Amino acid sequence: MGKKLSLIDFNEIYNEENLITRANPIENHEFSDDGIYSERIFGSYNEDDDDKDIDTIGWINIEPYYIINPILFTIIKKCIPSINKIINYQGEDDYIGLVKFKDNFDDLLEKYTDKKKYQKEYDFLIENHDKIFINKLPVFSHKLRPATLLTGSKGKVLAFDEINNYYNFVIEYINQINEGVVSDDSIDLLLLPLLYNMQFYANNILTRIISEYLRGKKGFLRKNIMGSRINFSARNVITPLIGHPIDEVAMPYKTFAELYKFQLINLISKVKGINYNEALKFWEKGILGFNQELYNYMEELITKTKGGCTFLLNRNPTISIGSILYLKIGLIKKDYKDLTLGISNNLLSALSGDYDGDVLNIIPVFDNKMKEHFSLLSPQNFLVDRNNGRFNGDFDLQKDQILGIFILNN
Amino acid sequence: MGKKLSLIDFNEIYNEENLITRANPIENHEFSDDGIYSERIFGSYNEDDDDKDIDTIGWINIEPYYIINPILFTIIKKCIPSINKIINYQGEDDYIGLVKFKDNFDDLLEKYTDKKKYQKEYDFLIENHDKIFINKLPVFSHKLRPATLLTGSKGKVLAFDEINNYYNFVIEYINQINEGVVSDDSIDLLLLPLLYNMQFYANNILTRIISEYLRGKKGFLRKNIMGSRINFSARNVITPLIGHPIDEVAMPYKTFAELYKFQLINLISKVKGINYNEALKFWEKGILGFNQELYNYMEELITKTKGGCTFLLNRNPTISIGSILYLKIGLIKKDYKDLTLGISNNLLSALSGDYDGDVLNIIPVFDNKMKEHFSLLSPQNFLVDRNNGRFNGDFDLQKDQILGIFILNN
Repeated sequence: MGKKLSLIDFNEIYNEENLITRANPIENHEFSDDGIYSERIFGSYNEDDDDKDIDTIGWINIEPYYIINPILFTIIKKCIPSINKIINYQGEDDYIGLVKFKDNFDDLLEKYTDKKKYQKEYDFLIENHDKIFINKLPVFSHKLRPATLLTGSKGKVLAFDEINNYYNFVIEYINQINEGVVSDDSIDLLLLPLLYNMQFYANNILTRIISEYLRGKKGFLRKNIMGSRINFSARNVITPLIGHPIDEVAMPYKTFAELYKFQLINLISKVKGINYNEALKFWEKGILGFNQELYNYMEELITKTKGGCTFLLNRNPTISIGSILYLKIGLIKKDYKDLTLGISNNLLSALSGDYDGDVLNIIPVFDNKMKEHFSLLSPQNFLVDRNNGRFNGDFDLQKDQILGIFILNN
Repeated sequence: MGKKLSLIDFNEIYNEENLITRANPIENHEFSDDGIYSERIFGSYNEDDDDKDIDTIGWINIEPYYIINPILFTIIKKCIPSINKIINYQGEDDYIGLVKFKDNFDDLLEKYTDKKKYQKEYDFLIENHDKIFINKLPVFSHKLRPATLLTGSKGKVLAFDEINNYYNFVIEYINQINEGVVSDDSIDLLLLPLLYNMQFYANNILTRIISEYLRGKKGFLRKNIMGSRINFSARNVITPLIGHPIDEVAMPYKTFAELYKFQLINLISKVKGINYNEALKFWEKGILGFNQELYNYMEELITKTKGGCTFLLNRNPTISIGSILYLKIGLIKKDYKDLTLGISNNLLSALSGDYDGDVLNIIPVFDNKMKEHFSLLSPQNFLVDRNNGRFNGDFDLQKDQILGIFILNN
């Protein structure tokens, strides 16, 4: 909640064009162009025609009246504990009201504060005095806050989150206040409570957005920091491979098909002169069982692609150099049942994994530029131990390999 | 907030006759008979036809769905921390739903308990199983929640308590769920959001009742304990009176007129055979300045009244026996400017007051029964010291009087 960050002066950024001064949720059986769910300023389902993003932000005007800034409310509350009582209208001045509070705020801040307890807050109030009172409160895009239509016994009804209720309530309260000319002549003293409710609703709007961050905005973003879910990824068991170079590997039929699907569909469309959807039908048929034709397209990709077909192999935990390795797909297996990645025994020591049923993550790299940059993680570059500069025994001959050379030479 | 008192089963008290199912306060330009602001069920103070006191309470039916008891929510929350999460849909049973929570409450309560901390709360929940779930919500009389009449340009202004805005909102949510009989086709239950917000709204309504108790409801009762504001009361400065008995005192013209205003008008109406409104006009003229005629009626009243014309004189602090004394109105002063009570010097010592310009409180007693009962506080009854049974020196001769008797005898 409480964060130290730059504040924004709403009045400068406020745009009169996207101003919601109409509180009506619907107008004459239609979504109001001036309503909260406005296609003109916020956008609609046809968002490509609109060219208006989620960033589109609506505005509401409280002029000629000012409210306490919702973000700055808590610090004022700590400085002035009686803020909740004082704002309501029912020392020298007590419980004067919101409009009266504005006129005497500077004196009141000195009047009811403990300097030692809240000096930093008081200094902040002096620093950002101009931003204490707000004339316009922003409303975020209706695309973020959906209103799903439902059928009702009396009539079709729109279900929507409470945030929309908070916004429309605020606009409803303000709309009547500005209209009255001869009503207001002496009513102005009981008009103040109406403004008070608006301030509380805006505070809940601020609190709800804080909860919105918890509900898959900040939680999802920090979950992404916890674990970014990458497409074009795979998990596979490792099996020993013999007779092929160390960097090259053998990949199962199913593994290659999914990761290089779009590359595979490109070739089938070009070779057979078919639509992309029709090419997908060929790929779907191949997924079910081994067919030589799709294997031929897969074999051509590994054979003829520039830089080869390469990927990154990581064994978690990724705590050591060589945990993630840049490798090449030498062969594609012709057994549908075989679902094990074939790796050289020399790679195993660097990865620190075992052929005990452990699974390694496969992340293919496509761009030739990206392929080159990740080639610094290749096994060939890791033949040199980085601390010593000597050859790394991790990539040296292992148990079975050493014995054969020993019998040969010794 | 830490209060223990008997709970109420709303179904037992539920009355279909006093049922508020209409959220619209006004119907066809008149107060709705079924509305929240209903003259039909609550009444109108002006017309005698209402015959209904504030004790009248309206009723609402929430069936076929139940809400958590508003008073017991905090007690349930301490036992079950997930109550807030569970009721809404977004541990193992996190966010199951209100209806699912209602069915599985016994399982959830056993699941979420503190063995040492919340054993007392758990036992209370066992005691009040029947009162946990609420099917009927009470609505208090519209007479208590005033609507101040004001003119508005858009429309005539309807004034409402902060709670009153919530009341019309609460009724709307349930109204829609019941209208549909077969409409939902079991495909999508959106009733939970409507019920969910309602629980908080009723809870805030309950908190408002706590604030309403703070707003001069129970506090005014405490104001009576702190100081009951007694009408038919007076305050006057004390000046010595000589030549009259200890029990008798001299009362100013204005003091007697106001205190005995209703007694005096009865005599004036009878003697002149005039209406009480016309008799009041004469009383107003006499109060403005001294007139012999009103003094004569007052003089007759003090002479001929049954039990005499008597009052209670208290000097605060009323911490001693004799601080409040039952006294008699012997004479009425004929000087309008003279506003000093004439008391015997012997009374002063018991009262503990002095003739220094301090004021003593006058509480007149009217009923003959009360006069006898309060006569136990008379000076003659207190001539006997209750501690010893001896004569009370407070009522004896004082400094100036002792000197004369001493010169006489010694």
